[PDB]
Amino acid sequence: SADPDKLIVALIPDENAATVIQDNQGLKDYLTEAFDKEIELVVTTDYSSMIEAARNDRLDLAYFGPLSYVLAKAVSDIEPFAARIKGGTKTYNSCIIGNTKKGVTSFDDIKGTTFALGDPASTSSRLFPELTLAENGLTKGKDFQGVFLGSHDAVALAVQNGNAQAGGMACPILKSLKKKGVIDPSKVTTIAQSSPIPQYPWTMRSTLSPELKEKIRFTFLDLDSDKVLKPFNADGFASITDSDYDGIRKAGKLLGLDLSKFVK
Repeated sequence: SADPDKLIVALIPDENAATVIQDNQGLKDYLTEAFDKEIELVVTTDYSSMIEAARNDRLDLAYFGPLSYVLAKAVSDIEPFAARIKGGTKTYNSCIIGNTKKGVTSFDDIKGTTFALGDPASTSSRLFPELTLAENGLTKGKDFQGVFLGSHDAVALAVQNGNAQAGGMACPILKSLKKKGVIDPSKVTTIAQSSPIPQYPWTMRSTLSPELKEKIRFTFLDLDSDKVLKPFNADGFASITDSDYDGIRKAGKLLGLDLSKFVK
C-alpha cells in the first residue's frame, strides 16, 4: 500500500455522479499512462461517505471541496498539493439565486421562503450561503427554512421550477449549466456573489512513498493537455498548502459547524 498497482481516486459529488465520472475521463487516462498504474474512480453517495473513506485509508488521491477537506484533514492523514487555476486565479465564488417569476430578486424577498442548500458539508451551497443570509438580517429557522437537496445541480433545478424560491450554489456550476441549456437565465436571478473561496484541493494519502508523492505532485503541476483540462475549464494546476484553508476553518467555527455531525 506504499506503492500499490492500483490507485483509488475519489471525487466529491458536487453534481450528478454520471457527470462527474464523464468529466474526469480525460484525467483518468492521463494519470494511467503517467504512472503505469490501474486507476479506479470513486464517486460517493454524499460528501460524508467520502470523509469516512479518507478516515479509514481507503483512498490514495481525493479531490475534496474546501470545507469537506478541512473536515477530513482532522481525522485523516491526507495532505493537499494542487488546485485548478484559470487566468491566474486559483479561487471560486458562491452565488445566491432566486426564482425570477415569483419576484425573488433581493434578500428581503427571501423572508418566509424555502431556501435550497446542497450537501450539509458543502462550502458554496451550505456554509457560505448561510453566513451570507445571516449577514443580511436573515436567520435560518425563524426568517426562512433551509432544505438539503444533496448537490449543486439539484439546488439550481429546485429554484428554476419553484420548489424552492431561493438558494445557494457554486458560481462555476451555475455558469456551466446555463452553457448546456439546463438553466434558463431568464428564470433564475443572481442576487449576490460572495468573496473568493480557495479552490477545491487535490489531496493524497500520506503513507504513500516519498518518490510516488513527488511523481504525483509533478505530474499534476506539469500537466498541460486540452483533453484533460477542457472539461474542467482550467489552464492547469497550481500548488497549494493546508493554511490556504484557514479562512474556511474560521467561517465554520463562526457558523457553529459540528465535526461529530459529519464523522463517527
